[PDB]
Amino acid sequence: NLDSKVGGNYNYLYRLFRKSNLKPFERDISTEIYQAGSTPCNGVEGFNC
Amino acid sequence: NIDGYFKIYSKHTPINLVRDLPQGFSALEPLVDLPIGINITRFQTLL
Ligand SMILES: *[C@@H]1O[C@H](CO)[C@@H](O[C@@H]2O[C@H](CO)[C@@H](O)[C@H](O)[C@H]2NC(C)=O)[C@H](O)[C@H]1NC(C)=O
Repeated sequence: NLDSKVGGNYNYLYRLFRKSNLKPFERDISTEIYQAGSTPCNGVEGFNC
Repeated sequence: NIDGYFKIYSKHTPINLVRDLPQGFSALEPLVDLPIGINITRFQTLL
């Protein structure tokens, strides 16, 4: 009733990629681009970035 | 830094020496526990 919107509420986020699992009570707010492939991203989002 | 908690133990004592830390024994009681939850891999002093 509070967090949903007819057009879709996207204000809540979740981390989808990370090089390793979190240790207990760890907090990670980084926004570094994750390179899922062999091509360096250089801070540019895209395929495998 | 254990489970995101930063433990800082401290101790002080007067000394009279100018070469290195004097030989002796003392205990460092805990003074601060901080709920940072922050990754740590480096530090640097400031003087
Ligand atoms: C905290 O951050 C450090 C980065 O400084 C992480 O250590 C890195 O882990 C990756 C995993 O593949 C390695 O490739 C790097 O060489 C590591 N760097 C160093 C300096 O160790 C560490 O895993 C992070 N830990 C937490 C709990 O977030």
